[PDB]
Amino acid sequence: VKELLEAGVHFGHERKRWNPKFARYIYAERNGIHIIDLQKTMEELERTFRFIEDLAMRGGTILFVGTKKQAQDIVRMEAERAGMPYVNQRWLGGMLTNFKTISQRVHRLEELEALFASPEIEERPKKEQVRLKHELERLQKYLSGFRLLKRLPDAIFVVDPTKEAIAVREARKLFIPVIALADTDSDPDLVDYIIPGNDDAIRSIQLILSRAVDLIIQARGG
RNA sequence: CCGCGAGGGGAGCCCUAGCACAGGUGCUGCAUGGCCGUCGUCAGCUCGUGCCGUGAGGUGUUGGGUUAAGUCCCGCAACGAGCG
Repeated sequence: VKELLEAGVHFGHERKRWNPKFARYIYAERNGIHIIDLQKTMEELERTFRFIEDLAMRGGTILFVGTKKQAQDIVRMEAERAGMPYVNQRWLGGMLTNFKTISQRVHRLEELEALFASPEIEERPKKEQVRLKHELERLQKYLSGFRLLKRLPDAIFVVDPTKEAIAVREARKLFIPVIALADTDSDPDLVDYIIPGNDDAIRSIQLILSRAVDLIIQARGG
């Protein structure tokens, strides 16, 4: 799919906290706010979506990550709706530089899941019980999505890049493509495929991902 | 053990003379083992990988909350692990 001129959504976001480099991406100031040139955003999209389509049909993986409070619930949704891995709760230092060391935690989840189904439950101390029950809890928070990662992702779809600059930093050093729903406050110089756009607005993130995930699907053929 | 005997060599055991050596609570705990006192039953000491730093190093083990406790919670470039 391709989507309209639904301007009733990401006209602009940040005050004057911007990033000079972002200049190319803005229309003007109105009431002390930078307003993003959409005619342009469209030119970006037409590229960014071109990319993902390539990925989808090529059968790759894209990790969705956005730790912002607003996008929180929407990240979960969209990745879920897609055949994708996501990072909802919090981003852990190294889900890429230190993947192998992290993947070991996954296994922990894998291995605890088991015991909370086997006979060897209550049969053994109760102090440990809770001491384990807790471990699951926490794991099934952070790694809830991270679980689907068999190996390193072919791309990272980031929501607020300047907030996740870590996750970007990582990707940037492993040569993994970076997509982002960036705005005024970001430094485009590091997003492989940007999408100039308001983001704190649930209506923004909600649209950008929808059409993005929709695209992903129609690309695979379902 | 030997040819019947007489007696002859031999094992163990004994003394004598010489020898190898036995013995020494004789020095050195700054030459040592072991075992113990002690800070201290105090809550701490550290490692792998990741990341920071030219480096020595750092982060993690920190902060805010909590505990008898590095006991647990929230948070955080870290995620774990070991001795405790």
